[PDB]
Amino acid sequence: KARGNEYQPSNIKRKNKHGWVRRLSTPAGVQVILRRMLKGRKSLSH
Amino acid sequence: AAAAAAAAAAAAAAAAAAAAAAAAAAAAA
Amino acid sequence: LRNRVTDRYFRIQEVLKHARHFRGRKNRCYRLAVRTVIRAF
Amino acid sequence: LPPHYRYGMSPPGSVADKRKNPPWIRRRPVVVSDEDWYLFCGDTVEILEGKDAGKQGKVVQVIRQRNWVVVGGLNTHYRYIGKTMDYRGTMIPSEAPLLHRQVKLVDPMDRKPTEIEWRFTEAGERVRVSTRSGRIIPKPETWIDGPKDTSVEDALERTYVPCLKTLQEEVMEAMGIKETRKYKKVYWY
Amino acid sequence: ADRMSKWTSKRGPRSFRGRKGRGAKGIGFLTSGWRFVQIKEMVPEFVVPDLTGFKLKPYVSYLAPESEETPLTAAQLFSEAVAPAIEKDGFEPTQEGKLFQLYPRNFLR
Amino acid sequence: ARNVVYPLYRLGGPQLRVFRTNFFIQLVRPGVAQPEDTVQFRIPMEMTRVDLRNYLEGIYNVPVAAVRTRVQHGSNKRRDHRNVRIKKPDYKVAYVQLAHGQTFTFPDLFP
Amino acid sequence: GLEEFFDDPKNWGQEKVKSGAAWTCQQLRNKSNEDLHKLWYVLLKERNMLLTLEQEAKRQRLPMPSPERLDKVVDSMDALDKVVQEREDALRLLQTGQERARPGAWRRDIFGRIIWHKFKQWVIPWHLNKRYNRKRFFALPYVDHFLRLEREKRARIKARKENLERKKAKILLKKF
Amino acid sequence: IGIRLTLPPPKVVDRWNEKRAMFGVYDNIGILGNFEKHPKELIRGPIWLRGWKGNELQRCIRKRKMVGSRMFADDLHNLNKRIRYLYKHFNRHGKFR
Amino acid sequence: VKKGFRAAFRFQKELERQRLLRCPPP
RNA sequence: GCUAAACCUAGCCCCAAACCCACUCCACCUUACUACCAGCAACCUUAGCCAAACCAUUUACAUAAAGUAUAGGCGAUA
RNA sequence: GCUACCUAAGAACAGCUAAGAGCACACCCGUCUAUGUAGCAAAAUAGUGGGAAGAUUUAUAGGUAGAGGCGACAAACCUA
RNA sequence: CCUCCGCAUAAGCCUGCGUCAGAUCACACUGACAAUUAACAGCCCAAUAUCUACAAUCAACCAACAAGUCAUUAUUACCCUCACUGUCAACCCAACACAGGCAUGCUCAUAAGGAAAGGUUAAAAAAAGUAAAAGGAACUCGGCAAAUCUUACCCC
Ligand SMILES: [Mg+2]
Ligand SMILES: [Mg+2]
Ligand SMILES: [Mg+2]
Ligand SMILES: [Mg+2]
Ligand SMILES: [Mg+2]
Ligand SMILES: [Mg+2]
Ligand SMILES: [Mg+2]
Ligand SMILES: [Mg+2]
Ligand SMILES: [Mg+2]
Ligand SMILES: [Mg+2]
Ligand SMILES: [Mg+2]
Ligand SMILES: [Mg+2]
Ligand SMILES: [Mg+2]
Ligand SMILES: [Mg+2]
Ligand SMILES: [Mg+2]
Repeated sequence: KARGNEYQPSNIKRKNKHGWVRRLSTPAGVQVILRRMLKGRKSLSH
Repeated sequence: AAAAAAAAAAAAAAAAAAAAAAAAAAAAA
Repeated sequence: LRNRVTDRYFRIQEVLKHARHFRGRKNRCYRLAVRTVIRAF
Repeated sequence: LPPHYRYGMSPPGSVADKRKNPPWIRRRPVVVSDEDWYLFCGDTVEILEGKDAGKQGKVVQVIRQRNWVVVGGLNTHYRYIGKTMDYRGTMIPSEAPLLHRQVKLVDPMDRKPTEIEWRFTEAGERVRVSTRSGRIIPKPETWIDGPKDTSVEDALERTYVPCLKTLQEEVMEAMGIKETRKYKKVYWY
Repeated sequence: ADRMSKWTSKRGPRSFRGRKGRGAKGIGFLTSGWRFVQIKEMVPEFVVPDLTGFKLKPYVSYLAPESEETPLTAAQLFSEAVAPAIEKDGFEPTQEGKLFQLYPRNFLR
Repeated sequence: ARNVVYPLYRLGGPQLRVFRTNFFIQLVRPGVAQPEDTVQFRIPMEMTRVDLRNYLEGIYNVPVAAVRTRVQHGSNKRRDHRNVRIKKPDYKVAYVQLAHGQTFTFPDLFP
Repeated sequence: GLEEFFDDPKNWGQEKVKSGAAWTCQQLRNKSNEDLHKLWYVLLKERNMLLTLEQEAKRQRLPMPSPERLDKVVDSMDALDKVVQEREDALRLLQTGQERARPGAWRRDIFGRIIWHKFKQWVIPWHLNKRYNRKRFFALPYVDHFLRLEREKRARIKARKENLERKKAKILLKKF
Repeated sequence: IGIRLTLPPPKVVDRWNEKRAMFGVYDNIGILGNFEKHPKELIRGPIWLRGWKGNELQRCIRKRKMVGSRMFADDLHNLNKRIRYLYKHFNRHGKFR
Repeated sequence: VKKGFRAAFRFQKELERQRLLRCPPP
């Protein structure tokens, strides 16, 4: 069908999937926010 | 004081992408 | 850049001055001049 | 204000300043220092060179950032002001910046441009002195209040009876408010 | 779907818009019926001094004299708190027994 | 007060009294046809409702009747030369209602 | 009443209100604490008078008749709060011998960095606090590779900074 | 178009500088300095090629084994990649084998 | 900005040849 | 004659020498930037492309001794 | 967050004839033709159709991950 | 003249056709200034025990099967009292002021909401429809399409 509307948003599914406690709750995910603090991202996570 | 006019500001806007592979077609088997 | 070319324009002009009396884009473009001014000589 | 900011004749807070230098210009900066600075606001100085050299006059403004002085009414060029229309408006002579080390300081009685040192005098302590003659040249150069200014009497009263009594308590003692209850300890971590 | 924008209370759904709020310094609690119970003891009361019968004004004159800065050191306050400590030839040990504790800071502003 | 630590009240502790209150206020003209007794203030975000009632009953001694606040959002759409968004600060607005029909009208400053 | 939010009615549209000389803090160090508690409430009644003038001059697009005294009453406010903070901090040094009125500790977060963590004043001990157990204050040692990679980044910025200024001093010495 | 219009500012070079006059001075220090030093020890600069010509590969290997313990984290990866590429290039590519 | 002087000088001299062609001196 | 063209200075790269930086207020592991209440916790050899013209053991991660002794489908190479 | 399948707690199914019943809206799918092919659209529009009280359709949140997931097996589907 | 729509709620977005000034298919963009007011909706509960077989379907017969969507009590504890937040819009997801996608209550043809035609001429070819003498599938791979309703049988 029509296939550009793959992003049907909701703040719950954003924050509970790519939020700060989601990035922090895993030892393999802390290094992601570390890579972004190293690169100097103005938005570390959502 | 020497009188003057208002201030203005103008720029451009550009972006680019790449659509897909392309062009479904057919030929001789 | 270290040792970039600076006098390209005279090397272009030396070719174009023999092709200056031409027709179309051969007389102005360099890439089309040498394919004709060589054949001229 | 950005880094690499060319200081014009305008102050940093003008409509003319934000005409001349909006935030997105990054022109090449100018080159200059040495905080023993002897040219002051209102001195009488003598321009050595340029046009209209050999003249002596008052400096009305110092711009330390580009090491500029501007003498009053001198080293001038005539500009137009306003004019608002296709008519001439008015022409006013306007004064160019004078570079430091173009312009020297004149002796006040010898009336010759000299050079200037800072010797520590016994009077206490450091005023600009002239090289060739002695003759220490000084640092040269009605209000009565209204309803919301105090006085001179009322700002230096020494009301501070200086005890160790924690202002939020010193207020509450004299204000009469009587707290009986006691504050229970919170786990501060 | 911005990552630089400020996450405020206006953004989420109806279970996020009432949960965040601003820095309200909240007052009471919620009790069994979504019934807010305003504790009066957490509402800050404003101890305003009476100002009728006052000498000073918000500005001073320009005719007032200039003085160098006097950083009030702790020893300087000791230099006037020690004034009856020479005639023996004013201190509190603990702060748990004070209404207005100093280091585990108990007052406000 | 604003931008401070609040001493926590347990059960029978002292009343949290403020001295030297940090937040300042401003009164404005309402433009969308407000009634008499209803006067519009601009409040810093961290200030509650009754922290205006006690504030007016303390400092200015005005018989406040009914307070209603509302947070008006700041416009984010403004882009610099570097094309980055600059957001004007959102703020609270109070529609204070006066008692006894004291009927404040907003004067004509710069007449 | 509400008339305290504006000045006396003689100064509406004057383009200057002649009043200067803000309170320098030497002139508050000699005053007593009760006078300061009164003066704060004077200055707060004046800052509202000027802030009304701000958002009203913005509404009517005229300039402010006296913008230069907003910073003067602000200079009074920051003087008064600083000197009251001087007296409070000196008395606290006499009573408990500690600075830094809010308690905290130098602590290491997850990311290796040594922050000053300020305490948050709860009502149960920390081994009972279900939120405070979830904050992890330790290294968990894989972050040391990133600690090195950021320690070197700070040094590279510092190296570029110093090497710029040496070349600037050389071109200035080759100018003068 | 590449060619500038205005001619560039004229270069002054004062050949009687301190460095330009004292260049070469104190060379041949061993052959007429009763062999106290060697002129490879007047060389100043990097720690590894202080008197050693080498290759590009040879210089990278020596720089790794004299420095690489105290080299930076991204650069050590960038030098190890450089030797891992140059060992491939010099011994498995090119003419003449 | 290329690092050159000789090519810019040849251009500056050739422009004089072009000025003497466009408007010759009397 | 329009489009235009030209322009030194921002900075930067390589080394030397030298070991570096965390509290002005408030907020930031819950949906980070949220004043405020009775549970768990870290340690596991790299692999593979590539070379061996395939690939299957194997295949590099001061100077001098020396590419020497040794190792290896005794070969690539170490 | 699309999609495959599942879990939680929800929702909709007009009218007419008399049950994984029939006609037929909403709804969902996409038979066949036509248009369009740098398009209205990186799969659409107009008719025509198939089911439309169920193995339906769908909002919400949650789970399963690549040597894998999931699958009414098309070697599909897993952010064009 | 349309209405295959509209008004709300949820979700998403976050000042995005309010006022003044401005510069430049035609004059939602820039700058400044104003605004969305809780009563609707969120944001909930003091323990420790102990309680809860009989569905929904107008629940009444009547039929069920696939077996269902709602509840306390005992004792202890409790007398502070109405804060915080969402509240705008021509909008969201599709790179677009994009015939697409979009959940629910009403509206079941409307009291809302809209504008297919910039002007002329009326060639080809093209597309969408209307009509047609006589014939009625002779077209064609095939009644595909279009028109009108229907006869019968295979194979899977
Ligand atoms: Mg191989
Ligand atoms: Mg090969
Ligand atoms: Mg059926
Ligand atoms: Mg399908
Ligand atoms: Mg059917
Ligand atoms: Mg399926
Ligand atoms: Mg098959
Ligand atoms: Mg609305
Ligand atoms: Mg698209
Ligand atoms: Mg209508
Ligand atoms: Mg139209
Ligand atoms: Mg027409
Ligand atoms: Mg037309
Ligand atoms: Mg016919
Ligand atoms: Mg048909």
